[PDB]
Parts: sequence; structure tokens; C-alpha cells
Amino acid sequence: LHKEPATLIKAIDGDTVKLMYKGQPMTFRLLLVDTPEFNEKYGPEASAFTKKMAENAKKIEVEFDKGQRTDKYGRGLAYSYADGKMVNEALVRQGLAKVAYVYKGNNTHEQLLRKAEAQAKKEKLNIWS
Ligand SMILES: Cc1cn([C@H]2C[C@H](OP(=O)(O)O)[C@@H](COP(=O)(O)O)O2)c(=O)[nH]c1=O
Ligand SMILES: [Ca+2]
Repeated sequence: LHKEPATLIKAIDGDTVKLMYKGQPMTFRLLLVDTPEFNEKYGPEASAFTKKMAENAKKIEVEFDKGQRTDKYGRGLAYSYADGKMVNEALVRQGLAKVAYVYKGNNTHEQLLRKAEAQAKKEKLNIWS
């Protein structure tokens, strides 16, 4: 997989962000995770976590997997990095997302994320509390 440039347009919620990619605005949905919706428990904390990580970053990058790059709603499907740190992994590591939506052929980082989830669950963090 390859990291490609993007710039932040706007935080949306814990697992979706609006980025400019190849010079076009697009909403990205983060691969392999599910955050609570804003109206659900930990939703506001997940949204805040992603917003801070994206807004504080000097450099945002997106990394597509091997499979589908767009979902049925036209959202890009990627892993996103803020100053080299994977946002997807970070959310899971903090217990603010579950590993989810693991589809064959877009699952390169599944084991990395499941290891983070196991650590969050051992620490009883947030959704695992
Ligand atoms: C993360 C991800 C979500 N989706 C679709 C499945 C879900 O469809 P439904 O909307 O029919 O439930 C939806 C969940 O996204 P959200 O968790 O953003 O709501 O996005 C994909 O198709 N591929 C993916 O990799
Ligand atoms: Ca969600």
C-alpha cells in the first residue's frame, strides 16, 4: 500500500472526515472501524478525538487498500495518517472504535487493528469500560 497526500477540509465525526484528495473535496470513511454515532455513548469523545488528531496534524495522508476505494454513498474508503500515525489504529487503541466492516480484499491492516483492540479491551478503555 502507498500513502498519498490529502489536506483537511473539515472534521465530521469519529470515523468520517472531509479531505481534499487529488484537489477534489471528498468525504472519507475510515477502513476497518466503527465509532459510535455522535448521539450515542462515546460518540462525542470519538468525534473529538478524530477532530483533534486531524486538525493538529502538519501532514494528512490517505492510504487505499487493495479493493474498493469508494463505498455505495460515494465516500472514499481508506486508512488515514496524521503525521505518520494511523488514525484508524489510534481510535481502536483508545477504545473509541471497534474493529468492524472487515471485507475481504480491503483488510490489509486487520491484524494490526485487532491487536490494538485487544490492548484497549485489556485496559478497559472507553467503550470497553
Ligand atoms: C467502513 C465501510 C462501510 N461501508 C458501508 C457499510 C454500511 O452500510 P449501511 O449504511 O447500509 O449500514 C455503512 C456503514 O457506515 P457508517 O458506520 O458510517 O454508518 O457503510 C462499506 O460498504 N465499506 C466499508 O469499508
Ligand atoms: Ca459509525
